Amino acid sequence: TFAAPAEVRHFTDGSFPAGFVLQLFSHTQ
Amino acid sequence: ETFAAPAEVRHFTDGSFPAGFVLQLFSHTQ
Amino acid sequence: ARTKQTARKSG
Amino acid sequence: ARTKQTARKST
Amino acid sequence: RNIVGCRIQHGWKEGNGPVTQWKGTVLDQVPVNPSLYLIKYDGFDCVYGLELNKDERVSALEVLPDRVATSRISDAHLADTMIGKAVEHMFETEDGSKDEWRGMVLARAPVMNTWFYITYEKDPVLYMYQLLDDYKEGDLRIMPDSEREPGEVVDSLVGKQVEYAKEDGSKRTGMVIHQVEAKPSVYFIKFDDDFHIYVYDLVKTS
Amino acid sequence: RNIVGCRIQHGWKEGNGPVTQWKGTVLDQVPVNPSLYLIKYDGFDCVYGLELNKDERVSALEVLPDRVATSRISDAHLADTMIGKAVEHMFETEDGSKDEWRGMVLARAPVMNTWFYITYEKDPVLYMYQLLDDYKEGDLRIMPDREPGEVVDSLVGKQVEYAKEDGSKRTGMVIHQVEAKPSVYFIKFDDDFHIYVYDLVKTS
Ligand SMILES: [Cl-]
Ligand SMILES: [Cl-]
Ligand SMILES: [Cl-]
Repeated sequence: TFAAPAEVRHFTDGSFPAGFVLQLFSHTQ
Repeated sequence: ETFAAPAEVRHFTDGSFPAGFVLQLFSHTQ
Repeated sequence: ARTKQTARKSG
Repeated sequence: ARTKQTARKST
Repeated sequence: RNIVGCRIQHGWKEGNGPVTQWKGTVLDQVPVNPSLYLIKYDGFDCVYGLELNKDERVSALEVLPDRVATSRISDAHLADTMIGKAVEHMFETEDGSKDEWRGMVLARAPVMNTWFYITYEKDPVLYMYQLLDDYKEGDLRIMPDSEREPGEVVDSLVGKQVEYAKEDGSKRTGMVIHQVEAKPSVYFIKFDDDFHIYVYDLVKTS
Repeated sequence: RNIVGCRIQHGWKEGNGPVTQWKGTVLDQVPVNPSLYLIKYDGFDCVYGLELNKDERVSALEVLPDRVATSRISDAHLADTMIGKAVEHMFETEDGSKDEWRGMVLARAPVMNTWFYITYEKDPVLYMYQLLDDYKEGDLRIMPDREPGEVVDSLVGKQVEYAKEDGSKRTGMVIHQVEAKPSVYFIKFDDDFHIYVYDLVKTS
């Protein structure tokens, strides 16, 4: 059963911005 | 024979162009 | 109030 | 002081 | 034919089950992947992302003649007020108990003018509801907010292909399909392996 | 392959002439027709609408490694003040005298952050210029100021039809409604690569 990642921090072209992370809206705070 | 945009547009292919209006090119006589 | 029963299709 | 010579490509 | 803003009907096959018939409304054609459509299915509140002309589970797709309903928004200022805000959205359970879900109102939905895009801290996928009705019934609390925004500083993420590793270590992919106008650090991702739209916050870590 | 916000180079063949290379900046991908891109070509101020992957005149399309320049807006309030206003925009002619063109500033351009979308009463196509520079140089006058575009069901995405004097039917698409001026619309005609600006006018 698909599970979305809590964090996304990579793009296939290696350009994900330094100093940031994408957090799923359910991520701990 | 250079393209010339129509001064007015008042039809849609689906027949839904709104009654009581016209689209006028910004150069339309004013 | 609304219910979550309509949130997603069953499958 | 812009000119229209840069408005559109030549063709 | 452009199918955005149309009502559609198609067959669906879940696993090795029977072909089932579904009706819905096509909300959007994603610019960064024009094979991908966003659909609201009749009777269900989740937004589905499907490559309607490529997905092997979709058959017998037809455009229905019936027009999408257009009702006047009852309180336009209220609609504008809730966009981008944190909310507490009240639902009820089978024993009649009240079950508050924390979330955020993201935007007016396209095509279906009285519906709003919303997501939830404990269910981080895209939903749509006629929230002015919930609000007038007392079932929606709008919370106040608490240029240097992460989504304003970084180069555009929209149309980037994301990569992530499963627990088993294999690579999976997806696409950043949208940046929220009202909340520029909030993004929608559509994963190649699923038909929900997931909502992510761009957070500064250093 | 998302090319919005990229610099690009491609060949172009005009009529039966040589293939010529052109460089430009991809500003936008039109939501109602994602095959249609809006491009600013280097050196030229007109916005071009091209279906870059479908147009038989386009060859050898490549994304350039160079990043689009960003500068901070010099006067952010002035940028906001100009949007949706009528203007008199001064251009100089070959004898050095200035010719005022009446027009309207429509919006901030996407991608190219100091550029503004503008059109003209006597040339009703989409242009873009760094109008804060014109303003500071003394070459831009900003004029002072139920809407049809609020009354009608959305026109954006509709396919237009018209016939010329010779009676053939031609088509195009309503690609945009101006946020600042909701009775102003952009049309891209299937037979041309400019973006045309139209007013929605009540006639009855
Ligand atoms: Cl890394
Ligand atoms: Cl949005
Ligand atoms: Cl606009």
